Amino acid sequence: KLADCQERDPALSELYLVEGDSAGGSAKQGRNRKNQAILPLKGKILNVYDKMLSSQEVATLITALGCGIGRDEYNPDKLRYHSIIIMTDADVDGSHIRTLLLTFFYRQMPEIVERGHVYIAQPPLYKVKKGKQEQYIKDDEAMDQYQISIALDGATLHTNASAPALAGEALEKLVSEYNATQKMINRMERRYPKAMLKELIYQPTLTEADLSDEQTVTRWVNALVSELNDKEQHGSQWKFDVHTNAEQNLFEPIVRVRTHGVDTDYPLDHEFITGGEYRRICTLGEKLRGLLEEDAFIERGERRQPVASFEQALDWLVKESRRGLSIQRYKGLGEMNPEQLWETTMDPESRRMLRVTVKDAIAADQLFTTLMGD
Amino acid sequence: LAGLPGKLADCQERDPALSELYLVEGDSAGGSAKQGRNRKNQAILPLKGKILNVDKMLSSQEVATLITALGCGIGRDEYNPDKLRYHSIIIMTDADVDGSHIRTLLLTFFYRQMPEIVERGHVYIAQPPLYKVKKGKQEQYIKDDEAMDQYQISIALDAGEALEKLVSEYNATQKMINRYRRICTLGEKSFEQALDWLVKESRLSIQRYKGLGEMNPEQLWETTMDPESRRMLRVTVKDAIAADQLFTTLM
Amino acid sequence: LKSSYLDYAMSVIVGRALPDVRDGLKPVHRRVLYAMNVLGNDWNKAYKKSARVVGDVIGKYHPHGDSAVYDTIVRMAQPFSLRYMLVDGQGNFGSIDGDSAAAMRYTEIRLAKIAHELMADLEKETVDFVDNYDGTEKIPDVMPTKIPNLLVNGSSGIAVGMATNIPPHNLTEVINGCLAYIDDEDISIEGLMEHIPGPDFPTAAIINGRRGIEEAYRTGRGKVYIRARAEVEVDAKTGRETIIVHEIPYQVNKARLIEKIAELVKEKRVEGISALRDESDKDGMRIVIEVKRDAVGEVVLNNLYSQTQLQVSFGINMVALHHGQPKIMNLKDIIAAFVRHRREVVTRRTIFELRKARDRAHILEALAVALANIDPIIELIRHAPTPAEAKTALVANPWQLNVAAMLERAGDDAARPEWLEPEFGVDGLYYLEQQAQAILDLRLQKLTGLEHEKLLDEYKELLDQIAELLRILGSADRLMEVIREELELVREQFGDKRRTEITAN
Amino acid sequence: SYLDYAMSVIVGRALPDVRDGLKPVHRRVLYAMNVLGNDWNKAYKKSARVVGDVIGKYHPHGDSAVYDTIVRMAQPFSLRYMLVDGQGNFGSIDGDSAAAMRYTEIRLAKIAHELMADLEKETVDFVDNYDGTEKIPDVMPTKIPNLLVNGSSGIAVGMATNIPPHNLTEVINGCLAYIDDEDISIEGLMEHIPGPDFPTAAIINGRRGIEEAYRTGRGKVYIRARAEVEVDAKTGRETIIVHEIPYQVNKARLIEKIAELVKEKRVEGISALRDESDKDGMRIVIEVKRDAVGEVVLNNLYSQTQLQVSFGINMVALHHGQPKIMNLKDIIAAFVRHRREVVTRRTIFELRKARDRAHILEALAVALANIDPIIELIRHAPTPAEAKTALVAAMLERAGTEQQAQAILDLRLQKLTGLEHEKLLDEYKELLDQIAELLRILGSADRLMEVIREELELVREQFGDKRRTEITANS
Amino acid sequence: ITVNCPTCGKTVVWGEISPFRPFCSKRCQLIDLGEWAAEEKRIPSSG
Amino acid sequence: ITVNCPTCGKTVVWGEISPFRPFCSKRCQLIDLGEWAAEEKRIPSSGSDDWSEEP
Ligand SMILES: [Zn+2]
Ligand SMILES: [Zn+2]
Ligand SMILES: [Zn+2]
Repeated sequence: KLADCQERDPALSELYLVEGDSAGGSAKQGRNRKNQAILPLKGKILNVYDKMLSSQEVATLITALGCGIGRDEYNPDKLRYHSIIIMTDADVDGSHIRTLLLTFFYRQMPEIVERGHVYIAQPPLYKVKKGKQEQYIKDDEAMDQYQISIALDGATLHTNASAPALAGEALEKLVSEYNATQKMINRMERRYPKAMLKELIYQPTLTEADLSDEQTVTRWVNALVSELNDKEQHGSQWKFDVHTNAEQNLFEPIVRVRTHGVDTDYPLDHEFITGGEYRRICTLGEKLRGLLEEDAFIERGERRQPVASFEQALDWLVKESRRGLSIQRYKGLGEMNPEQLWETTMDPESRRMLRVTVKDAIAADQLFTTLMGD
Repeated sequence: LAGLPGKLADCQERDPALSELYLVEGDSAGGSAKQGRNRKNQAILPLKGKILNVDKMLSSQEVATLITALGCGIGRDEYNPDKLRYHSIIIMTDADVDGSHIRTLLLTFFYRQMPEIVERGHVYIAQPPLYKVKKGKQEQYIKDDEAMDQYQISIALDAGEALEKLVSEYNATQKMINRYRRICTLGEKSFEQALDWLVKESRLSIQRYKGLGEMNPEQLWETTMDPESRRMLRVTVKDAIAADQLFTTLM
Repeated sequence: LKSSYLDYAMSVIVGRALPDVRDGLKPVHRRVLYAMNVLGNDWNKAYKKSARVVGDVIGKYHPHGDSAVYDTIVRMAQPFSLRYMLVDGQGNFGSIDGDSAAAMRYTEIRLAKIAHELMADLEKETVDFVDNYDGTEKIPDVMPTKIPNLLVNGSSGIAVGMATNIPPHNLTEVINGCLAYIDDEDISIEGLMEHIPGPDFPTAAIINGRRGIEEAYRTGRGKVYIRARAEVEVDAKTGRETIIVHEIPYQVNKARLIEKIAELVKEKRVEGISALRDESDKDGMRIVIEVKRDAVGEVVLNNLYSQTQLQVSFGINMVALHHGQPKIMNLKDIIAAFVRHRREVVTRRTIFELRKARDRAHILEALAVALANIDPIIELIRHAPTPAEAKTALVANPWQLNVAAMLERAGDDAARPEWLEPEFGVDGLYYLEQQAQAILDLRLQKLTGLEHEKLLDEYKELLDQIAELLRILGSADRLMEVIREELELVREQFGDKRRTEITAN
Repeated sequence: SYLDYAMSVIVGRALPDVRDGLKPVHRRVLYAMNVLGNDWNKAYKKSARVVGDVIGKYHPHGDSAVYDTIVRMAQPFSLRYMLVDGQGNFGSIDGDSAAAMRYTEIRLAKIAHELMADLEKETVDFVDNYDGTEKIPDVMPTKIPNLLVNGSSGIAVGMATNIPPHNLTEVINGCLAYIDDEDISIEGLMEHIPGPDFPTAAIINGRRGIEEAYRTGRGKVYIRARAEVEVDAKTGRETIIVHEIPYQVNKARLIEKIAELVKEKRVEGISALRDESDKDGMRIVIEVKRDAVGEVVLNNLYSQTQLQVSFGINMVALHHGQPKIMNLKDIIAAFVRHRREVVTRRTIFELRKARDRAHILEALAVALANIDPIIELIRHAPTPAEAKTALVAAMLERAGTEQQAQAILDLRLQKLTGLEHEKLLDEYKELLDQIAELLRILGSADRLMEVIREELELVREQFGDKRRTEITANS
Repeated sequence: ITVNCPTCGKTVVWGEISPFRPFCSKRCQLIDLGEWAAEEKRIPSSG
Repeated sequence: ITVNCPTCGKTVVWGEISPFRPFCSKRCQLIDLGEWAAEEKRIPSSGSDDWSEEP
């Protein structure tokens, strides 16, 4: 539990702070001697149960950091490492080690955070492996992009009979619009049911000019709730109604559903129709139900299957991609070998790293107080 | 100290000769004993073995309570038979490595600082049943492998009394095999075919006890605390010296 | 300002330290129980050693070397901690004094009956599962319970920003209150309280004052005082009084109480105690306190109420997770959320049962028409060396139809799988791979004459079943009737005398 | 009496068993992994899974023992030949702790699978666990002399042990040399087994100790680091870098002790001490004052620092249940005869299994002949029990129960295809070839030992590696 | 942009007004330091 | 019948000839008592369940 270093030039070197039980042996046996210096610390100290950060450890840490305590004695020319990678597990356990490190900084060396010297480590959330292929993707974003990437890798849409099959950048654009729009629909699940909004993209549009009439709106909502009724799987009945407005004689649809017993209403007001959310919903709408016909085919690589709709298509695509491989979400650094830790989170060429703002340290302190307050 | 409330579950009976104390392994039979006993005649002191630094030891809080609870003096010179609070003291512990350590040390404290309490025969070891057999509407507790064997053959039968004599003779000869004219009479006189058919016709649920903390309070009570159907051995000075031998062997 | 991370931490911590109101369990409870369910450690099946359950649990759902697991397993077994125990334990499971339970390799355990009622229809797609720490196992997010549990066994825990402290209640009474809710939604708290006067304690004891109880059930929060059932007995010959205590408030430690009394008489903060003894044995709890010649029994008693936990204040704070967030909720809210759960539970249950009976109908029909069409299929499969070829030959040709009459006779439109596409099945022409495999894997022991009859009768049975299931999903009132008879069964199964007294003022 | 019994229990719990050189813990861990299907060809499993079941089934006490044991079987610096492949942080020679039981992933090594081959064939005896609901193998049916190969160490006070690890190929060659001729000389074995080979590379200083150890069963032999000393060519100064260090020595504690000795003036002439060990290779740098001599510093360190350490070798292990001291030849012999019993048992099992399978296959093929005659007969009686009560040729003659009728009844229609006839026929004939070969093996012990030799050749070929430690003798 | 002093609780405005931010005086700062030394900055979690 | 003094090792013999059995002198007897009181009396741990997370 003491540091090590190699290069004396502070700008050229860096200092990791790593928990001793998760990434002590990892960092030591996987470090690059030249520029990297690590400190092993233990984030649970015996008391008599288990809890805190050590006084001896604290002194060692201050010495390793190297430059002074408080704003007064700070001395930029005596800081020994200009990048100080808090590489700690980041569940609540780890988060605490990290926090103590950030809080202590914030109070006793605010400069080192203010001058942006304190960067934090970020390991890969995920690891993917199909047969031969093994690869690391850093967040959920790259995980989604990868997911769709292999979902569309060598596959195409046959819309009407056997017609000009859709694929390449066009299919990627369509799917992209679809997933983004379904993110919008995901968000809305608090206001309206999701299935109703997906059928809102498949059913035809409903302009305000249509709201100026009644029979068309009633026809529309009737077709919607009927489609929802027959396509229902979970045993939830859908009905409808149209409330009457006194001024300007406009009409607005209402979707009633008996979900378990809970008969609930869902009105569709004018501002919703004009807003813009429904506009995106309707753009993707046109683009897609204007399209698949029948007797249509989705196929990827070698295999094929006929498909009633887009949904069935994309679902069959992800099913076809997921068939071979499985995936791991990396929760701890102790899950990785020194070689992996190096290739993933430590290599100065491959590593994703986060620089902390004073507001970050302040947040860590508010967390520390709140927790210490209990 | 004066007050043994909170650490000792004393009995009603104040007259020591009529009452008994139970030195039990705390993390073993403590709570069970404190719920199975008879409050009239039985007091209970739970004990543990502490771990500090790098093992098992009898703690200061406890020795003071133990000594206080016993009431007699410390050292052969100080011993006082009239101060003594109980005539019967039971060391109810498991037989494992820590169960041996708590007990033996118990004797060792006794051998060195209260040797008279061992020589007067006041201290009694407690012996629990080793076997519980439940065919599976009923069950019985069996004390020793001897009684277990006799039970086992007596039921293995379900031929005459002469068959009992014959199987006892055969068992004697097999014991001789494990360890002349006897063996010759057998050799002149298969057998194991019928015997093993008997074995398959007999064998139920067999249970071997390894600890006291397998038994329910009522079970512990019925099996080795209730004055009726109990079993205990009066330790000699030789047993205490053997305990001190074990201690000095392990330091 | 509470930031994004901060609230994360606050969310996971609480989510671990408070229960969902539906099953009234924290993660570790559920994990231990469900692990005992997977392990088939049932109530009428023989005991298992506390160790195995613990090992399974550490391996699958709780990968820490924590006595947490065995401590949870234990608490569930102790009569003096759970009103209605979820674990049938044999061996030495500790004591109210604070004595520890025996090593986890000695003590044996098996779920209690009420535990099985806590996980009844678990395999019937009744409630969501979720991934374990390595993703190779699933664990129930909620339990399809048939018992209130939250109200019945109570919940206690301390967390980052809030804590919950709900007392346990008598099951009989709580079920009654549930029934009264169902029959009377829109009911009133004063009304529910007609069935549940207040909390019930395994220890027993007494509760002093109803005002706190009432305020609690109305608001969610209220302080109520639990007094011990102590008694003063006067010996007739000498006149020498001797207190005696028979029960003590919930969660109070016997040893710490007795030590506190001894400390109190040593410091001379309370006087008039000649002796202090713990005579508790197999007959039950008793604590004997002997009043001196000088003193008055009742006075000593009231002092022992004033300066000890022989009377203690239980603070009721009914917080629980409503959906994924924590929320303070009054008694009606709780019963209401139990019941919603029942509506969702039994509905999902009936949809699963539905799918099952429909698949069984499809396959049984296949087996029927196979029994009718036995010789030509034996021949056709006879000729084909490859099973796949025989299969394709089976599917390629529809076949004909005592078998047919009842197919037509006992058909609605539906016994069909909801997944069946229109083309397959029955013009008096069977349009038929699944079923082809179902008969390709048919045993020879079945070709006896009356096995058909058995399969027919079974088909009629399944038809009656799907009839009752459809009937149960069709009418919400019927669903409620089923739930009422279920709860009635529950309170007929386990119903316990009130254990704790309630006296006003 | 009782003390003696406790005496014995301790010996039984702190000493290996010569057939596999494993303590109860090791065996229970490995077997738990086995039954868990924690294979080398299948993906990793979190350590927590294994431990967990170890605690639940076999060893229920604390994770402390059971995950540590697993961690040991994974470190390259702890075991010569590893028994556990572990992905994740599994600690450092500097004494760094392996990651949480939650984080680390493990799976049996290929070698470890070779340790448990032919287990299901009733090869070795099983015995009860605490609860009594499960059976645990008393000994492993290993095809490896992993006792000699991985060594051991004795916890126990009184009898204790310190067998060192050896090179696979060398011990296999020695075993084959023992197979060729019984009563083989010890020195004839030292021709095949030059001495112990440590997982860490190092130098062994005295072979007299090695000799006495192999012969007596006990001895003392010195392990010596591979320190290297070196000048900077044009600077006219020296620096010592150690490159390897003795078995079971912390590099961190070593360098710490060096710092101590320097601080206490007990060792003089060191200008700078540094640990430049990394992934490319271990290296400990000990820069030399000008006033001093590198080599003399290097010998002063050898003396008081743990750069060189006295390894006291002792070979107490369990034979027939009793703790005995053994020769190289004694251990090798025990291993061999163990393998004899192994091959015998498993071949008997294979024989019986093949006999039963051929019996069933016969009945099945009869059913494939007596199809139509049977189908009607079985159709008549409405009850399968009553119909059961109612219940090619050339080759059986050429190549030569109610439960059979049950095995016929419990047969699928998928089995009545034209191909299954030929399938079961070929399987039958192949099974006759098999029982012929098995009887041929049981009959001649020479062929048995020859196949044993074949398997050992397989072992020395597949898993065998180079020698890591150097052996110098200069007296 | 004001921050509360983690030692005494007095509000100190961020900015160069005070050289001891986030502390109000150096005595508060040093106190906090000694606390960090005396192992009194601990975070206790249970269950 | 002589058994060694468990404090100093002074071989003293059983019987009334020694009033401090099995000690030779009372001071040693008292010292042993103090050790028991001081928890000086231990038995080293064997290589019976310990939980890694627990204390
Ligand atoms: Zn955490
Ligand atoms: Zn201040
Ligand atoms: Zn002496």
